[PDB]
Amino acid sequence: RLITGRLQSLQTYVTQQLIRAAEIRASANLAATKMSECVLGQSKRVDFC
Amino acid sequence: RLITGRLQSLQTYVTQQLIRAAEIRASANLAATKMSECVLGQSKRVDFC
Amino acid sequence: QCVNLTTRTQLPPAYTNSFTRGVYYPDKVFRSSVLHSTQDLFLPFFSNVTWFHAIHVSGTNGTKRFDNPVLPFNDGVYFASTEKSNIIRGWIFGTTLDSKTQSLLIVNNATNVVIKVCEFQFCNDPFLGVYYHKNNKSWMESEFRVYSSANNCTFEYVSQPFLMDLEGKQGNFKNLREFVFKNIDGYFKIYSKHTPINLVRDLPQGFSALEPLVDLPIGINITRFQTLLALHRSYLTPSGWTAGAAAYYVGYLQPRTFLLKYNENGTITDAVDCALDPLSETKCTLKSFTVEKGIYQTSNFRVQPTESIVRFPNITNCPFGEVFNATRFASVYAWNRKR
Amino acid sequence: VQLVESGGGLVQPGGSLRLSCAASDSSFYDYEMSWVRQAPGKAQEWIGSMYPSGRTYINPSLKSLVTISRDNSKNTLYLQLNSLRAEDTAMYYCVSNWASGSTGDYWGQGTLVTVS
Amino acid sequence: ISNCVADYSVLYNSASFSTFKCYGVSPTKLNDLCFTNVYADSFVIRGDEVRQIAPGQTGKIADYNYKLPDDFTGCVIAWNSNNLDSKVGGNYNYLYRLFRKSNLKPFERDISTEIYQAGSTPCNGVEGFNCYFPLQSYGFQPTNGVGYQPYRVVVLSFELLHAPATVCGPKKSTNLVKNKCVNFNFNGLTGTGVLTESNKKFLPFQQFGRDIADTTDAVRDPQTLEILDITPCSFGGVSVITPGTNTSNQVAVLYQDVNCTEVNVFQTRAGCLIGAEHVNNSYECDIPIGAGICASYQQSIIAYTMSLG
Amino acid sequence: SNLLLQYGSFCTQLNRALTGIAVEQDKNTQEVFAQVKQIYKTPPIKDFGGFNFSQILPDPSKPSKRSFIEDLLFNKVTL
Ligand SMILES: *[C@@H]1O[C@H](CO)[C@@H](O[C@@H]2O[C@H](CO)[C@@H](O)[C@H](O)[C@H]2NC(C)=O)[C@H](O)[C@H]1NC(C)=O
Ligand SMILES: *[C@@H]1O[C@H](CO)[C@@H](O[C@@H]2O[C@H](CO)[C@@H](O)[C@H](O)[C@H]2NC(C)=O)[C@H](O)[C@H]1NC(C)=O
Ligand SMILES: *[C@@H]1O[C@H](CO)[C@@H](O)[C@H](O)[C@H]1NC(C)=O
Ligand SMILES: *[C@@H]1O[C@H](CO)[C@@H](O)[C@H](O)[C@H]1NC(C)=O
Ligand SMILES: *[C@@H]1O[C@H](CO)[C@@H](O)[C@H](O)[C@H]1NC(C)=O
Ligand SMILES: *[C@@H]1O[C@H](CO)[C@@H](O)[C@H](O)[C@H]1NC(C)=O
Ligand SMILES: *[C@@H]1O[C@H](CO)[C@@H](O)[C@H](O)[C@H]1NC(C)=O
Ligand SMILES: *[C@@H]1O[C@H](CO)[C@@H](O)[C@H](O)[C@H]1NC(C)=O
Repeated sequence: RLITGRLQSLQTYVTQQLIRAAEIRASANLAATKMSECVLGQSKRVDFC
Repeated sequence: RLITGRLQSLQTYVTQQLIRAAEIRASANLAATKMSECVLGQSKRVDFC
Repeated sequence: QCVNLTTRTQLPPAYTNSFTRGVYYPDKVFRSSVLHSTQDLFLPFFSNVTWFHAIHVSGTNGTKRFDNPVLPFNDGVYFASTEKSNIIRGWIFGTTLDSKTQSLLIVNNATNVVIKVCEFQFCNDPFLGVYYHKNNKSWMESEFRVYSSANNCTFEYVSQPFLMDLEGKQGNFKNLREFVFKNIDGYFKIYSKHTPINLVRDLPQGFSALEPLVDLPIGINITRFQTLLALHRSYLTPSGWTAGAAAYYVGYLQPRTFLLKYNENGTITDAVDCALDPLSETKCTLKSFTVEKGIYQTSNFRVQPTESIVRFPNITNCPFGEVFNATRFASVYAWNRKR
Repeated sequence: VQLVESGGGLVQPGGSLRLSCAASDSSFYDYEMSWVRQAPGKAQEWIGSMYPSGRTYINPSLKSLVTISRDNSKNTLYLQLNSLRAEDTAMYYCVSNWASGSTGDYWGQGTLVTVS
Repeated sequence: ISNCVADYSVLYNSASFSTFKCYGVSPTKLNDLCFTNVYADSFVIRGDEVRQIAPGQTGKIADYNYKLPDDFTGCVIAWNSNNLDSKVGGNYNYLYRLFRKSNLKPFERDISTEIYQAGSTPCNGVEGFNCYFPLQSYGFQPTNGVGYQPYRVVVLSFELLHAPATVCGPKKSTNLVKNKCVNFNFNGLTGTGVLTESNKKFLPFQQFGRDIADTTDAVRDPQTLEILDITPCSFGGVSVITPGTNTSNQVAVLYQDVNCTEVNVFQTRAGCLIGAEHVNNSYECDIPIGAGICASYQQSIIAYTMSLG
Repeated sequence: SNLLLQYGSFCTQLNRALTGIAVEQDKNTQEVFAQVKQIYKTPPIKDFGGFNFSQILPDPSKPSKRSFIEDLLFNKVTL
């Protein structure tokens, strides 16, 4: 009863991290894009930079 | 005892396949714009193409 | 019986590292070109095997020494024996090797091998003899000095002989045989194979898987075994003893995890012993014999706790003496409850 | 089971039979074994006895019928008998230390040798 | 006799049997239990001593000769042996003892023929007054009937001690049919699938093979030592291709990745498709079937290989 | 199997999800490549001012008319 409860509690936190990691990664691709164009360039895109 | 273990094991791959699919659909949308802006035109966005 | 004369030797054993030896099929399942991980009893790679000497090689006029005595065998051992000539009929597997206990007997008897799991009364020096008897014109193979009494006959075995001659090239191979003696759940198993030896005494680095031979439903608790030998007498070829010579090796098994390669046709081409060195552990977790560059996490290690303590307070007392150190006790109709 | 009796069976009058008694060890022979029977009315007279070192003495007046031999490999016993008669109407016993009473011994199986 | 195969069903139609007396084992299910050791004792008893000689009896015989455990797991055989122990003149050689001190314990060999007194004075080894003999000889006469006739009785008594069990009978057998979906039982391996002829190489000490992840693939037939493959019986989803319930009520069924021979009829790279007729044209895709093949409805349902433009 | 009907419709959620994300894989490829209404063809004469383009155009050779480079990609992943 303790093994199944503790094991199943751990699977939630691995699963919530994987969802929360994909949110950080999606924001770490915008920052990489925003760096190439806003900083190393001079963008014409509106409200982007 | 086997059903609650096999069912829980099966529900792990459906959940993990769903997160992997969001990874591919995120780069299958990037590959779609790069085929529209880099290939079907000339882009001024820095470091994109 | 039981000629008792050693009285001279207490030499320690020679220790070597068996390069890649002691790999077996812990199942009866065919496997294609697969890599499999098993957790059974195996000899750790590069372990100190006690190199014992068989009937010695000291040639002045006969006089070959016998310095291979009683041995212990915890859970499983190897018997890598060269034996250019037949010197061991079998072994003295058992518990105490005396009366009232069943001694597991294996004897060559190279027409039909017999296993006799019954109570016996073996002594310290059971030995052989093969010569004439002035009748039938041959060198008969009487085995009377081996055992005195065969009591409470219970089990039987008749099959082909385990050992044979396969050199055919003036020696230089010795037809090495290695054996494993496992007894788990009362089932006794033996593994063997014919291999050649090019060194004078030492073991090569070659790899060879040793297939199973026999499963025995014996069912006896195991504590200790003993080794057998064969000293046929001598005649006018210069009392009468000291015939034959070889070299033996005895190791010890341990519960270890192995990763065993498989050829396209079941032969274990290679194996790796986990829990030796970090590289072996890296292969065992990845299940691969070729590992690319990188940093790989194999396992955890914790600082095991040392001697444990317990701490409790002071004021460990009431005067129980005032109950028992009373000068006189009262009448048996006036029992007191000194609460 | 220390001692086991081998062979024997029902005997036709005018026939012959051979007995046997497998021995646990040569050490238990010390110092008088027994090929004992229970003859009808006749007293308990020892027939087969022997020694651990390999001696043999037999009763002079009853040795015209009984012969003894041994082999040391199987520790089997040979009691080669000839001209069996009605003086054996019982089932035999081959028990060690028989002469010391009927309580300091182990009883095995025994064999029956009777005629009409 | 041990470490072999026993049979009891044949023992029903072998000789003339009289009474089936079984303790602790159902007589219709004699081929289930595994015991440690076998003590095969088959001998001869009297006629009324099928009941008069039995475990837990008193009087003369059962108390003092041998005792067997009243916890039997087996059967007691009863035949008619009037031609074995009854001979003219009498088989008085054997001994029906009268009385002793107490009983025995199960599976003991207590055979002593000591003489038991009725009083207390010692005979000093000489038979005489008050030296009553508890030994009595067997009484067999051809004139005497069931009250003294002999009956062949074989008692198969099995111990309930704690030890490994080795001696049982098998579950044989049937023949072989190959290339068919059948459920097989190979030496304790229970499964189903298609048995075919293989070309692999087992080492001559193995029973069955498996590639990866405990998926058994080949099992050697233990009659001819031939290696037989295992392939699971085919399956796969079933799809219904419809042009809309108002356009028509005609459909075509697709079996997901199933050969046609194992079910117009057409074979696609995505399974077998029935009810739709293949055409050599190529139109814009309407209902995607898979692997480059689509289908639509234009008074029948037809299948294409879609055109890109 | 009759013991599994007590767990409701967990067996139908899993099928619906996997079928859901198996249709997408046909939408990912559909969106990337299918962006031209018509299939254009290079003229049989190749006169592009000096630029070669031969390594990337399809060839009159073995079927599955992939270029000299697409074959390298179709042989470096297939394991
Ligand atoms: C059994 O194992 C051996 C080890 O490789 C292999 O034997 C080869 O088999 C192929 C075809 O099966 C033959 O062309 C070769 O002559 C064999 N060579 C050797 C060195 O054995 C194979 O995996 C298995 N097949 C056998 C012995 O026929
Ligand atoms: C354009 O590219 C092709 C290669 O795809 C060139 O064809 C080569 O021409 C040479 C002539 O000497 C041959 O030896 C080669 O076998 C051809 N293949 C390669 C890989 O070199 C072709 O010449 C080029 N056309 C130009 C530059 O005008
Ligand atoms: C050697 O073994 C023999 C057995 O025959 C015995 O007589 C003798 O006492 C032994 N000598 C020892 C233990 O020193
Ligand atoms: C193995 O052999 C030597 C020889 O005695 C022994 O002392 C030691 O335990 C081992 N040496 C090493 C390096 O393991
Ligand atoms: C050969 O067999 C045994 C071995 O000792 C022997 O007793 C016997 O005398 C020999 N055979 C003959 C016919 O002598
Ligand atoms: C009781 O009195 C005796 C005196 O001989 C002494 O030894 C003993 O320790 C006393 N018991 C207690 C609990 O004090
Ligand atoms: C289907 O079954 C038949 C065997 O009758 C076989 O010839 C055929 O190759 C199999 N596969 C296909 C795609 O037809
Ligand atoms: C399709 O194949 C050829 C033309 O490609 C034609 O001769 C044949 O009649 C056609 N068969 C069907 C069923 O359309």
